[PDB]
Amino acid sequence: EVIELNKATSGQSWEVILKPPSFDGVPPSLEEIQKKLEAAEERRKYQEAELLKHLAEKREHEREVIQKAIEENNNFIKMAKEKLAQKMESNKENREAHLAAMLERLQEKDKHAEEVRKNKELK
Amino acid sequence: MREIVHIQAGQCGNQIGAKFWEVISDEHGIDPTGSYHGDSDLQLERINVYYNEATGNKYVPRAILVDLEPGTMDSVRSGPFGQIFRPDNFVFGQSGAGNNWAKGHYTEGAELVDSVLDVVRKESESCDCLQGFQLTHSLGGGTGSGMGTLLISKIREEYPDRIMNTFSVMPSPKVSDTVVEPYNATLSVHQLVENTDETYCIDNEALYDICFRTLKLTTPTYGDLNHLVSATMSGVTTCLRFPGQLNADLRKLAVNMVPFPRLHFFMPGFAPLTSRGSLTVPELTQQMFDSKNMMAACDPRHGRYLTVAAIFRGRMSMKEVDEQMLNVQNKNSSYFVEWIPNNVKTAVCDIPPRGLKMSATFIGNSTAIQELFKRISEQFTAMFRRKAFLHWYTGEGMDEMEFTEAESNMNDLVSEYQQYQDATA
Amino acid sequence: MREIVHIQAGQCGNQIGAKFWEVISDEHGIDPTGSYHGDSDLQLERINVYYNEATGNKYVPRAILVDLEPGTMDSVRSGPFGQIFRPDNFVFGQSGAGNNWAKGHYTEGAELVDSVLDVVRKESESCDCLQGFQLTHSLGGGTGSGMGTLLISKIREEYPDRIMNTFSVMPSPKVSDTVVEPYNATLSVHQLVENTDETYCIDNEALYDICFRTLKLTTPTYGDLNHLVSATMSGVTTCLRFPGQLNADLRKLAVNMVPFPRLHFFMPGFAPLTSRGSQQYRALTVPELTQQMFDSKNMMAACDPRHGRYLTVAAIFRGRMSMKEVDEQMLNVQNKNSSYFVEWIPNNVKTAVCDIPPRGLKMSATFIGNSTAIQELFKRISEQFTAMFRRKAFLHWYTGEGMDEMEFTEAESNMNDLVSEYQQYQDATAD
Amino acid sequence: MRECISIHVGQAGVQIGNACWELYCLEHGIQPDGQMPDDSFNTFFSETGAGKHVPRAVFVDLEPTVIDEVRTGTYRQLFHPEQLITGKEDAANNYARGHYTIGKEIIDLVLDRIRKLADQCTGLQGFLVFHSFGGGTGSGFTSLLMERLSVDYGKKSKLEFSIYPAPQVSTAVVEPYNSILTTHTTLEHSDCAFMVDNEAIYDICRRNLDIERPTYTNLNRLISQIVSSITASLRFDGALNVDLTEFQTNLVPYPRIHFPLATYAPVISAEKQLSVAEITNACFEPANQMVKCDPRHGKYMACCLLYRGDVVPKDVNAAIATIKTKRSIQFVDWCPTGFKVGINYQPPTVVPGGDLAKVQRAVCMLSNTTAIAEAWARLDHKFDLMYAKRAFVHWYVGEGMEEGEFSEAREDMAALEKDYEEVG
Amino acid sequence: MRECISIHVGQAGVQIGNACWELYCLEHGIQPDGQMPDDSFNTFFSETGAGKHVPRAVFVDLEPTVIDEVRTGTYRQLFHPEQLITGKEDAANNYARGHYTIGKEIIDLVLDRIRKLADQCTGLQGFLVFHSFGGGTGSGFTSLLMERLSVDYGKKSKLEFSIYPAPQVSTAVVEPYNSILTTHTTLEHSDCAFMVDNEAIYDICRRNLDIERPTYTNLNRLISQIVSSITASLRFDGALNVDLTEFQTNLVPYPRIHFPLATYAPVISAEKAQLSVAEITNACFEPANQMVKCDPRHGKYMACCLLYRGDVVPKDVNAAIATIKTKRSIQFVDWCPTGFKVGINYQPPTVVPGGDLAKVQRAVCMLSNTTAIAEAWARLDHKFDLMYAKRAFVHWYVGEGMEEGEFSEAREDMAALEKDYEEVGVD
Ligand SMILES: Nc1nc2c(ncn2[C@@H]2O[C@H](COP(=O)(O)OP(=O)(O)OP(=O)(O)O)[C@@H](O)[C@H]2O)c(=O)[nH]1
Ligand SMILES: Nc1nc2c(ncn2[C@@H]2O[C@H](COP(=O)(O)OP(=O)(O)OP(=O)(O)O)[C@@H](O)[C@H]2O)c(=O)[nH]1
Ligand SMILES: Nc1nc2c(ncn2[C@@H]2O[C@H](COP(=O)(O)OP(=O)(O)OP(=O)(O)O)[C@@H](O)[C@H]2O)c(=O)[nH]1
Ligand SMILES: Nc1nc2c(ncn2[C@@H]2O[C@H](COP(=O)(O)OP(=O)(O)O)[C@@H](O)[C@H]2O)c(=O)[nH]1
Ligand SMILES: COc1ccc2c(c1)NC(=O)CN2c1nc(NC2CC2)nc2c1CCC2
Ligand SMILES: [Mg+2]
Repeated sequence: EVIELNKATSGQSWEVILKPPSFDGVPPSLEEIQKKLEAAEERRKYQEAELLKHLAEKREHEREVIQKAIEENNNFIKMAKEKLAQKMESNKENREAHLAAMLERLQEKDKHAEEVRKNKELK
Repeated sequence: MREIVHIQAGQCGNQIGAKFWEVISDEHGIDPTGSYHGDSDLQLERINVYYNEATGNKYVPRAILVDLEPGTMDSVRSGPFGQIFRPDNFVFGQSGAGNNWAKGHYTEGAELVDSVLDVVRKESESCDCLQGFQLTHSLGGGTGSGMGTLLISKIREEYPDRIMNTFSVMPSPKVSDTVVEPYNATLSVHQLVENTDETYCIDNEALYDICFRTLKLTTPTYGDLNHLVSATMSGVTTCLRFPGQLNADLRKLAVNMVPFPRLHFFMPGFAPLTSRGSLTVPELTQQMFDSKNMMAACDPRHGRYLTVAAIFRGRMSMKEVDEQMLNVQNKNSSYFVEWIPNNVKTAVCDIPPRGLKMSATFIGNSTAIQELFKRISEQFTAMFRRKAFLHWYTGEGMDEMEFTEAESNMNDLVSEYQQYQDATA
Repeated sequence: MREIVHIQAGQCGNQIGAKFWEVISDEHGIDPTGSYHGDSDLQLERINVYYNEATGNKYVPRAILVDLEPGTMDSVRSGPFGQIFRPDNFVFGQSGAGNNWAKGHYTEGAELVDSVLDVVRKESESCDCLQGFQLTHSLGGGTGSGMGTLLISKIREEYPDRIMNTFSVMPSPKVSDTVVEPYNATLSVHQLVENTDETYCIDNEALYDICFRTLKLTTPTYGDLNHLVSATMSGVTTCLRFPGQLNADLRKLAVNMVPFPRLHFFMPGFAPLTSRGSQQYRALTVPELTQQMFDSKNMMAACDPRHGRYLTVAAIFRGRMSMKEVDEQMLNVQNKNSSYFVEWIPNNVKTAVCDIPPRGLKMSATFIGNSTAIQELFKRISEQFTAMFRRKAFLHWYTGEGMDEMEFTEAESNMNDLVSEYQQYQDATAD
Repeated sequence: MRECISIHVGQAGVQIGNACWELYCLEHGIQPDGQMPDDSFNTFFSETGAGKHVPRAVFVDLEPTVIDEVRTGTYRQLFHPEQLITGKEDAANNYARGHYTIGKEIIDLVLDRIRKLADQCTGLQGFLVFHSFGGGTGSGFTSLLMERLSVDYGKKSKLEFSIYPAPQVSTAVVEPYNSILTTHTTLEHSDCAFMVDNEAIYDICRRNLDIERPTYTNLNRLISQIVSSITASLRFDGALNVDLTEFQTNLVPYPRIHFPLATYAPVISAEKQLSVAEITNACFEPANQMVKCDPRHGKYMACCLLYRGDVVPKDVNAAIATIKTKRSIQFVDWCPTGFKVGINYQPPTVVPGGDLAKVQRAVCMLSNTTAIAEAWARLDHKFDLMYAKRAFVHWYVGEGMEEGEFSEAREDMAALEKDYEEVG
Repeated sequence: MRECISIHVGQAGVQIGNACWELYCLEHGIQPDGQMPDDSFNTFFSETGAGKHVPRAVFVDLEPTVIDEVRTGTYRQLFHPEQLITGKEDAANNYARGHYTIGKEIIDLVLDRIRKLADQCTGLQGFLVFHSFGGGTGSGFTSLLMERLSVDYGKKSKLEFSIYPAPQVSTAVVEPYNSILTTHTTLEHSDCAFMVDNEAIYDICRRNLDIERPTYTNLNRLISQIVSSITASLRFDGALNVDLTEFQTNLVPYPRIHFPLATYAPVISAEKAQLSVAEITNACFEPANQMVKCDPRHGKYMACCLLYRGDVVPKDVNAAIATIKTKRSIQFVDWCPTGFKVGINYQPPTVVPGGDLAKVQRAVCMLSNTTAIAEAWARLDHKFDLMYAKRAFVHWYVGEGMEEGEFSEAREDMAALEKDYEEVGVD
C-alpha cells in the first residue's frame, strides 16, 4: 500500500506500508544549573585550599628544623663554655693550693730554725 | 598549555640538562649563538614550548640553572652550548651541599631558593599560557635532591594548578659519588610521591647495566650513561616539541597515564641502544618488553603495565606500526591490566633523531617499578638499622622520625604498586 | 727556659765548682779575662745559659760563690779563672762550720744566708727566662751540706716554680777521716729528698775506687778525684750548653727522668776514664763506650747497676761518630740486658749525640741513670749513721748548737723510707 | 523561513563542521569568499549587506589551533570573528573540566553569540550540535550547553551528531568515562541524536575507498556526505524531513530511544553507475551502517529512505518489493511494518579532488532499531572495567565533580538498555 | 669564599706547616715574598692590595725556638709577624702545662688572631689543626684551643692532622699520657682527625727511599705530599672536587669514629731509574704504604675516599675501583652499600727540588675508615696502663693542678672508644 505524502521543487515523498501493526495504540531550571556549577567550584576551591594548607604546614616544619639546629649550636656553645670555666677554675684552685702547701711546710721549717736557735741561747 | 619552564639542579641535574638542550637544539636546528638555520618549519612550529624568542631573531632556552656549588655551572657555561642560555638564569650559591639532603632541603637550600623562585617567576610572566615545569636532578646527592624537592614544594605552592614533571636519576652502588645515596634518595622519593604529577625514573643501575652488557663498554663513564639519557629525554618530549595529530601536552599525559595519584613514576625505554660514536619496525615494537631496553632496573614481565605510551620516530608505516603494537599486546595479554581497556597509545612522528633512521621510545606505568623502590628501600634499611651517618642529618635539625616516615611511605608505594599487580576483573 | 744561676758552697763545693767553670770555659772558647777566642758560633749559641753578657764583649759566669771559711775564696781568686768571677758574687764569712751541719744550717750559716739571697736575687732578676738553680757542695762537711740545704729551701721559698738541681758529693771514710760525716750526710739527704728536683750523686767512695783500681794512683788527691767530677759535669750539661735536636732544659730532664718525686737521685757514669793531664794515645769505639757505660767501674756512685733496675736512662755521646751506629749498639745493650730495665716504663732510655768532644778525648760518653741500685749508697750511709747514733757518738756537737735527738731519728727513718721505696719499685711487676 | 543554527563543540565538532560547510557551499554554489552567482539555502546561510552568505554557525574549541584552521582556512572569509569562540587551555580529555571548570567560565559567552544568530531568525526551528563523545570539550561542555539551551529556547528542536569513540583512532583512555557522562546529562535535552562510530566510518573508508590508513579528513569527508543527505531536504525545497520536528515525528516514537542508525550507499572510490535496486540492497548491509551493530538482534520502530540525484519512484518501490520477499525486517508489534521515502532531486556532490567519486544517485537510510543498544553495551563494559577499580576518577573529582555522578550516569545507561530491551 | 684557616701547634705542628706552605707556594707559583706572576688558591691565600698572597694561618708555639727559624728563614716575609705567635717557656713535655699553667697565658692572644683571620673570610669552611700527640704543647694547648674554638665558632668544622708517637723518634717518655689526655678532651670538638704514625713514615722513608736514618725534614716532606693531596681539592679547580664538609660526611659514620687511615702512592726514590692508575690504586690497600701501622686485612672498611692527582682519567679510576670491590681480602661492613668516594685534581704532584722524592705523573692518597685503626689505639692504651698502674710521672701533672680523676676518665673514654670500634664491625 503506497500513500502519497508530498511533492515540491527538489523533492517527492510517499509512504509504503507492507504490513499493518499487530497491536493498536502505543504502550532543570537555570537556578538549579547555576547552583550545581557553583557547588563544583566551591569543592574545587576547598581541595585547593587543603593542598596549600598542607603545603603551608610544610613551610613551618622547615623553619622549625632550621630553628632546632640553631638551638643545638647555641646549646653546644653554652655547654662547652661552662665546661671550660669550671675546669680552668678547678685547676687554678688546685695549683694554687699545691703551691700554698709547698710554702707552708717550708715556713714551718724556718719556724723550727728559730726554735733551734732559742735552745742554744737557753744553755 | 604552550610554554614549559625547565629547571636543572645540582651536578647531575646540570650535566644531563646540558646534554638535553644540546640534543633538542640540534633537532630544532638551533646553533649555539641562538640563531636558527635548520631546513624545516616543523622544527619551529612549537619551538616556543622550550625557547623564548629574543628580538634578534634569536632563541633562548626557557631554562633555569641551579647549584649550591659554583663549579658545575661554570663547566656548563664553557661546554658546547653554554653560549645559548640566558646569563641571568644561572643561580648559584657557593658553599655547596656536602652530599647531604638535609643541607639541600633545610639550611643551605633555603638561603638560595627565593633567588631561584624569582628567576622562575620572571620566565612565567613572559609566558602566554604556562603548561608547567620540567625538572632534571639526581636523587642521590645533596643539591638536586635536597634542594630540588624543596624547589618542587614551593613551586607547587605558588602554582598549584600547573603540572609538575621531573626527570629523577636514581642511584646505584655501581656508579656512586657518595656513601649516603640511600638516605638522600629515600627522603626525596617521599617528596616526589606527594608533590609531582609525572616522574621519569632514570636508574643509574639500568644505565650502567646497558652500557656494560648490551653496549659492551668495559668501564662505563658518565658520558656513556648520559648518552642514553639524552636519547630518552629527546624521545619522551617528541610529541610536545613536534606537532602531531595528538597535540600532546603535560596535563593530558598525566590524565591518561596516571590512574591513581600516587602511582606517577614511569619506566622509560628506548630502541635501538647505541654507544657514543658508532632496526626493523616489528623488532622496534618488541624492544618495548625487553628489560635490556629499560632505563629503570626493573623487568616489565615481573609485573603489569597500567598504561603505555610509545613514540615511533622515522619514516615508517603507521599501518605496520599499529599492527605490530596490537600483536604485541595480544601475545603478551597477561602483562597489561584487564581493567584499563586500550591502554597503549602510539604516536608516529616523521622526524628522526640524529644519526638514526628509525627509533622508538617507550613510557610505561608498570607495577614492576616497585623493584626500583624495593632496592632503594633495602639499601636504606641496611644503613638506618645501624644509624650510620645519621648524626650529619640530625645536626642539620632533622628528627629521625622523618627518616622512618620517608621509608614507611616508600614501602606503602611499593605495596600500592603490588596491590594493583594482583587486582583482577 | 735559658738562664741558669749557679751556686757553690764550702770547700768541696767551691773547688769542684771552680773546675766546672774552667772546663766549660775552654769548651766555650772563653779565657780567664772573660773574652771569647773560639772558632765556632756553636760555642756562643747557648752561652747565655751560664754566662752573663758583659761590657767589652766579655762574659762573666752567672755564679755565686759561698763559704763560711774565708780561705776558699782567696784560693778560688788565686786559682786559674779566679778573675772571671764577678767580685761582688763572693760571699764569705768569719769562721768555718767545723764540719758541723747544725753550724751551717742553723747558726752561723743563717747569719750569712740573707746576704747570699741578695746576690741570688740580682742574678735571677737580670734573667729573661730563668730555668732555675744548680748547686755544688759536699754532704759530709758543715757548710756545703748544712748551709747548702738551708740555701736550697730559702731559694725554694722565693722561686717555687724553677727547677732546683744539685751536684752533691757523698762522703767515704776512704777519703776523709772525719767521723761525723754520716750524720751531716743523713741530715742533708733529708732536706734534699724534700726540696730539690734533680740531684746527681757524686760518691767519694766511687771516685777513690776509680782512682785506686782503674787509674793505679796509690794515694789519690782531691785533684785526682775532681778530674772525674769535672768530666761528668761537662758531660751532663752538654745538652744545655750546646745546640741539639732536642732543646734540653732542666725541667724537661726532671719530667722524663723522675717518675716519683722523691726518687730523684741520679747515678752518673762516664767513659772513658782517664787521669788528669794525660795524653790519650787512642780513643774508644762506639760499642766500647756503650758497653763500658753500664759497667760498674764507670759509675760515680758506688753501686753496681746490675744489682737493681733502671727506671730511666739518658745517654750523651760526644765526638764525631755515626748516630746510626750509636742507636744501634744502644738498642743492642737494651735487648741483651732487658732484665735491668723496668718493663712498666716504655722507651725509658733516651740518647743524644753532640759533634763537639771534650778537651783531650776524641770520643766520650756520659750516662745519667735513675737506678734503684742507688739504694746501696744510702744503705751505706745509714749503716754508718746507726753505728754512731746507737752510741749517741758526738751528739753534743749538735745539741750544743741547739738541735735535738728527734731531728736525728727523723732523718734516719726518712732515709730508710727512701731505701724501702727504691726497693718497692725494684721488685715491682708489670703484671 | 525555517532557520537552523549549527553549533560545533571541540576538535571533532569543529573539523567536521568545516567539511560540512565546505560541502554545503559546493552544493549551493557558494564560493569561499561568500558570494553566490530555490531560496531554501537561506535556512543555513544568512546574508550580509555586502552580498555575502554567512553560515549560521558557532564553533567552540578552547584550543586555539583548531579554530585557527577555520580563521585561516580556505573558507575563512565566510566566517565572522564573533562566530569563532576559543580559549587558552582545553579540557585535557576530562569531561569534568569541560562541564564544570571551563563551562562555568564560557557558558554565558557562548550562549550570547548564539542569541545573536537567533535574533536574525524570523522562525527558528532549532539547533544541530556536533561534538564527540570522547573529548573532554566535546562531552563536558556540550552537555552543559544542551542544559542551557533547553532552558533558554524551550520548545525548540535539538539534534546532535555525536562521534562515537573507536580505539583504533582515538586519543584517550578515559573516552568511555566521558561518553557515559555526557549521554546521561544530555538524554532529557536532545530530540534526536545521530551517532557516528569512528570505527564504522574507518572500516568503510578502508574497504570501499582503498585507503589503508584513513586520516581524520577522509572520515570527515565521508561523514559530510551523510550529514548532507540528512540535511539536504532542509537546504533545498524537498518533501520529506522539511523541518526539525519532523525528524522526531518520523523516527523517535519513544523520547529516550532517540538514537537512529544511519546507513549510506554508494561509496565508490574515485580511482575506479549503480542502480536504484542495488543501492537499496546496500542499505540492509551492516557493512554500510554508521554505527557497528546487527539489526537482526533487534526490531525496527521506524525507517526512512532519503534518495538523492536521479531516482524515479517506480524504481524505488520495485527495489522495496524485492526486499520483502527474500529478507525479514521485524518491526515492533505496536508499529507499522513499512517505510517513509523521500527523493531529493539535487545530485549528490563530492568535494573535487577528494577520494569519493561523483555518482548520479545515492540514498541514506535512517532507521530506529533496538540493535543500536549494542553500541551502548560496548561502552558500558569498558566503563565498568575501569570504574570498578576507580581508575582515573580523581582527575574528575579534582575538578569538583562528585563521585556519585559516575554512578548516577551509569544507572541511567542501565535504564536506557533496559528500555531498549523492553520495546524489542 | 670557601676559605680554610690552618692552625699549627707546637714543634711538630709548626715544622710540618713549613713543609706544607712551602709546597703550596710552589704548586701555585708564589714567591717567598708572596707575589706571583684558576683563582682557587684564594681558599688558603688572602691577598693584600700589593698583590701579596698571605697564608690563612696562625703558627703557635709555647717556646720561640722553632718559630724563630721561620721568622729568620726563607719565608720570613711570607707571613705577617702577628700570625707567628710564641711565648717564652715550653710545656716541658707536660700536657697539664700546655693546657693550663703555660697555655692559659697565650690562649687569648691566639684566639684574637684567629678572630681577625675569620674576619677576612666570606665563606669560612672550617679549621685544620696540625699538632703532635706527644708534645706538651701539641697535646694540651691544642685541647685548650679546640675547646676554645668550639665556644667561638660553634659546630663549625674542625679537622686535625695528628702525629701518632713512635719509639724510634720519640722525644719524651710521658708521651702516652699526653696522647690519651688530649684525645679525651679533643674528642667532642673535632669533626675528623687524620692520624699519622711517625713509625710508619719512618719505615717508608727507609724502604721506599733508602734513607738510613731519616730526619724530621725527611719525614715532614713526605707528610707534606699527603696533606697537599687532601687540600688540593680545595686549592685547585679539578674535575672532581671534595670540600671539607664532603670529607666529614663521607668518612665519619659516627661522631666518635672519626679517625680515617691515610695511604699514599707512589713513593719512589728520586735517584732510582711510570705507574698506571690501577697500580697506584692497588698500592693503597697494601699495608706497606699505610700512614699508620695496622692490618686492614684484619679489619672492616666503613668508607674509602680516594684523591687522585695528575694525569688520571675517570674511566681508569672506575676500572681500578671495579677490581677493588672484587677483592674478598678487602671487606666492608654489612651496613655499607656504597663505600667509595673519588676525586681527581689534574696538577701533577710537585716535588721540592733538593728533596728525595721523585716527580711522578700520577699519584693518589686514600683515606679509609677501617676498624683496623683500633690496633693503634690499643698500643697507646697499653703503654698508658704500664705507667699508670704505678702512677709513674703522674705527680708532674697533679702539681700543675690536674687531678688523678682526669687520667682515669680519659682512659675510660679510650676504653669506650676501643669497644665502639668493636661494635661497629659486627655483622
Ligand atoms: N771530691 C771532693 N771531695 C771533697 C773536696 N773537698 C772536700 N771534700 C769532701 O767533703 C767532705 C767535707 O766537706 P767540706 O768541703 O770540707 O766541708 P764545708 O762545707 O766546706 O765546711 P767547712 O770546711 O767545715 O767550713 C768530706 O767527705 C771530704 O772528703 C774536693 O775538693 N773534692
Ligand atoms: N570523525 C572524527 N573524529 C574525531 C576528529 N577529531 C577527534 N575525533 C575523535 O573525537 C574523540 C576525542 O574528541 P575531541 O572532540 O577531538 O576532543 P576535544 O574535546 O576537542 O579535546 P580536549 O579538550 O583536549 O579533551 C576521539 O575518539 C577522536 O578520534 C575528527 O576530525 N573526525
Ligand atoms: N713528623 C714529625 N714529628 C715530630 C716533629 N717534631 C716533633 N715530632 C713528634 O712530636 C712528638 C713530640 O712533640 P713536639 O711537637 O716536639 O712537642 P711540643 O708540642 O713542641 O711541646 P713541648 O716541646 O713539650 O712544649 C714526638 O713524637 C716527636 O717525634 C716533626 O718535625 N715531624
Ligand atoms: N646518570 C648520571 N648520574 C649522575 C651524574 N652525575 C652525578 N650522578 C649521580 O648523582 C648522584 C650524586 O648526585 P650529584 O648530582 O653529584 O649531587 P648534587 O650536586 O649534591 O645534587 C649519584 O647517584 C651519581 O651517580 C651524571 O652526569 N649522569
Ligand atoms: C727517659 O727519657 C728521656 C730522658 C731524658 C730526656 C728526655 C727523655 N727528653 C727530653 O726532652 C729531656 N731529656 C734530656 N734532658 C737533658 N737535660 C739537660 C739538663 C741535663 N739532657 C739530656 C736528656 C737526654 C740526653 C741528655
Ligand atoms: Mg716544644
